[PDB]
Amino acid sequence: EIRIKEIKENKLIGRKEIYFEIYHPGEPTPSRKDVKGKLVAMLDLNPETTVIQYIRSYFGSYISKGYAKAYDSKERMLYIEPEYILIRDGLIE
Amino acid sequence: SQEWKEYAKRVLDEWEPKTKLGMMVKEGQITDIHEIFRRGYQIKEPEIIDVLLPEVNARENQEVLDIALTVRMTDSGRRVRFRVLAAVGNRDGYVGLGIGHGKEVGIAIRKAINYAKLNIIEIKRGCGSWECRCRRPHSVPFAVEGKEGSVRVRLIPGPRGLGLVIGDVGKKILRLAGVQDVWSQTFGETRTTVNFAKAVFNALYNTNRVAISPEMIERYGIVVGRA
Amino acid sequence: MVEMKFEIPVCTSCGREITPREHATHFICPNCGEAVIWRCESCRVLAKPYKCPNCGWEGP
Amino acid sequence: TLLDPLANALSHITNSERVGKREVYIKPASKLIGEVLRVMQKYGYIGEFEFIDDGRAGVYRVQLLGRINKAGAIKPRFPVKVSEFEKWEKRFLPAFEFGILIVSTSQGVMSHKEAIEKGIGGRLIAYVY
Amino acid sequence: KRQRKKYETPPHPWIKERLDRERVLMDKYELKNKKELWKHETQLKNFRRRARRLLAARGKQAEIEREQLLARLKRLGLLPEDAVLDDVLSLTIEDILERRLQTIVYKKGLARTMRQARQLIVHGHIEVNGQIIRSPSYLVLKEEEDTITYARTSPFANPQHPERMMIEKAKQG
Amino acid sequence: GKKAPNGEFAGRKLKLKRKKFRWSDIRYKRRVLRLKEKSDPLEGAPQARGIVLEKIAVEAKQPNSGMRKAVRVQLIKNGKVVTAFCPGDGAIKFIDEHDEVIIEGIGGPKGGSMGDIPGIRYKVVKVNRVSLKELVKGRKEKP
RNA sequence: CGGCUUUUCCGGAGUGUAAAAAGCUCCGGGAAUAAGGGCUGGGCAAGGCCGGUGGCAGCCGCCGCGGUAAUACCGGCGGCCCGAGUGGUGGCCACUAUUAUUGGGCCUAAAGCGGCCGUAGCCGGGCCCGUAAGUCCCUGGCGAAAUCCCACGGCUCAACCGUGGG
Repeated sequence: EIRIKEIKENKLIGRKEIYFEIYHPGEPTPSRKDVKGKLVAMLDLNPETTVIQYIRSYFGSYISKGYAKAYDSKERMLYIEPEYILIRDGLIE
Repeated sequence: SQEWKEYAKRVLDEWEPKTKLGMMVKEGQITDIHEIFRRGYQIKEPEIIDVLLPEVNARENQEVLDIALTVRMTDSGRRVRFRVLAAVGNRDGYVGLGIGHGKEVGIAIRKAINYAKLNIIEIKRGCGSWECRCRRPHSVPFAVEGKEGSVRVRLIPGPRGLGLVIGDVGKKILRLAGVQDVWSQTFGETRTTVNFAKAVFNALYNTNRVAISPEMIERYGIVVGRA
Repeated sequence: MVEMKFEIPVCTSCGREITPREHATHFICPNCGEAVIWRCESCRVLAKPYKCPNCGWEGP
Repeated sequence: TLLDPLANALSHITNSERVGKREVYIKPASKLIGEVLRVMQKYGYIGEFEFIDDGRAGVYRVQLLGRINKAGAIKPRFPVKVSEFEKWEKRFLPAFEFGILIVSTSQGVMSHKEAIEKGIGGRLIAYVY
Repeated sequence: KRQRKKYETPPHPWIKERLDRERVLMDKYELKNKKELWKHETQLKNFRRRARRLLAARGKQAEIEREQLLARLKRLGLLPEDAVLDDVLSLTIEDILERRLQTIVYKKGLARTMRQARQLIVHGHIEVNGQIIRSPSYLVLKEEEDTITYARTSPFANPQHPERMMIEKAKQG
Repeated sequence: GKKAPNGEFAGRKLKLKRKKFRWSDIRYKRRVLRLKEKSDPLEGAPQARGIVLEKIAVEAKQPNSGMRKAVRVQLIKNGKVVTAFCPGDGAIKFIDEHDEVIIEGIGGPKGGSMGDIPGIRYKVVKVNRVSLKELVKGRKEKP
């Protein structure tokens, strides 16, 4: 289960910032791909234009914070976003 | 408490009054202990006080401070003698100090406690610190200075719950005096226990010497003896 | 807890209070014979004069 | 040789009351002595005090109520502001708010308690408790 | 600059009265080290120092700090809601000790012993407002005690953990 | 008479007097001129590495009677030679001729000779880098 | 004797890099599985019996112990203080009012020079008037950051960091 607090649009970059919380009481930490496929469903985003950087689960906490970015075109990430979070997300080999 | 009343009645039965002060404390027109102090009679019979203040006989209300072992000596030997310094007192502002000579430990103990009973005095208490101001007689009402031999002692009021920061001799003497917090400064040789104890005693007695207007009696909750 | 507020006596000659083990004295007035005159040890030793509160009689 | 009337006067008072006399005469009378004598009498330490025109320097007559324990003139005129005043109360008085001190502020010689609300510093002059 | 110790050692390691007054509380409250007791003593002493400093201060900052001090003391559950600056001087160590997490979780009947409660806490089995803390030395506020429950992920959130019935019977007993 | 000067404009003399008489102190004199740090054979070093030259024993001060074992150490650092007390039971046998040794002050009054043995200033800690206390206890072995 | 979870412990999953490692965070297998140091006659007093050496051997910060019973040396047991700490040593502050402004003494304990005069310096009679330099109250500019005190908030908390007041 993932529930959102922050949905903020940066129009100078034309990009959407999503701060969300994952409820994982008693089960191992969810992976990048699972939440990546989870948010895109009810936020209705293009998977390739959407990237996640960090998902921090605190000590002794079942609710973990996470931040994702949602771009519009295939060149915005190649220009602005750094090269790591394409590789970590598999967008670049 | 009731046990103390029982002991008071027992001694009232047994004791027969010798000194002039004996009658009106046996006859019963004196019940306040401070009746003895205010007028300024003399006390010589140990039975006078335990009738009004039987609590002295408690083991927690009597303390043996030191056991000195002095030596006279002659051509045909060194003849020893015991000098025991011990204190007695209720924890509501009436304490006495005593020194007893003897040839055995118990003899000196008994004589010391008996003489300490005669050294009973009345202790003003209050709250004169710059931080407490609680108007409860938990400490000295004002800073005081006592002198005996070389030793000088300054007792300064202190805040509640600080404890007695003073040498163990003054610690015991004040603990039996119903005082809980005080700053202490000691000038001179404090290794000699006897002079230190006597100086603490004299300082406590000197507390009553300071002239006080009623305004500070309210301001510090000054109690003359029992609170 | 009853606070038994006693009246500590005060000397007449000087006005100083009487500490417990002072060798002070208390005696009836020398001329009106009803007023109680206290005399503290310090007042006693040098024998400074005292005055009655009632009749204003002077007496060492 | 004489150097300071005030400290001599305060020592005179204290020493005279240790034995416990009744009427005390101070020889070197000056205006500041009178301004001082106002203050504690306003606190009821002394009885009547008055000035006698001797013809050389005047005398001061005081009746003693047997109230003061120790009354002495702090010599070196320490200038003290307001907010730090407590630092000196620990040096001359036996307890919290016991006794008084005398300060010569811009508005004259006067008790220390009355200066706290008047909000005036000045130089310490004497003390009594 | 070098980070300093937060606790004060006793001035003498071998005073009988202080040693036994320590020992009674150690056995009663069952702390690992005298270091913990000394830390809580220092924690008290900080409040005492602030109180005695502020009581003699005249000024706006003095009053403001005084109100903040009273407010946070009350928030901890140390003082009544109408406490003043005069009663703090009468506080005792045990007032701090009863507010320890281990003590409080035991007084909820959630353990048969001090050490059992400590074991449950340090093994991440007790939750506060849905958050897990592994420090029995923690001091609880007055607005969180009602949230002291068993950790959901723990087997003991399950009402039939074999120790649980014995725990609840001891609560009954 | 009265301790002097007490004047409000007497700072110079009130300071000069105190500075002068602070020289009557001995510890302050010992520090500020650092002559502890000029007379020292150890040059302010709580440890030093030396070579042993010969084993000697000394008679305890009266009424204490016995034989206190020790050695003579020349110091590799600078070259001065000092006595070195050896503690432990039968430890003199463990310390041999021409030994690299580690020596340190003996912690007597003011750093003086400890207790009932006079003169000595230092005791041995490590012999050939091996702590002597264990070798007294026999837990380790000299190389 | 019976039962309970696994601090660490092996695997998986996040972060991690812009390379991981960090093993930081979550799940699973999972064993009761890491504790020493010093002291034990007194100043410290917290803590006693026995074997061994017998003024030798040794211990000892000071006082003391051993010339054959050692409660004080060494070994064992017992006990005591602290705790992943614990001991020795050296330097600094306090203890100390043994540096005395706060606050010391100088007849007999170290300490008034044999005496007097006198410059600088220091300390100086009472009253009035003026000045207002010191002195005091108010106010403008100014003493960086960092550290320090307190409330709140964030990381379990803490430390640490920020917001705010000093």
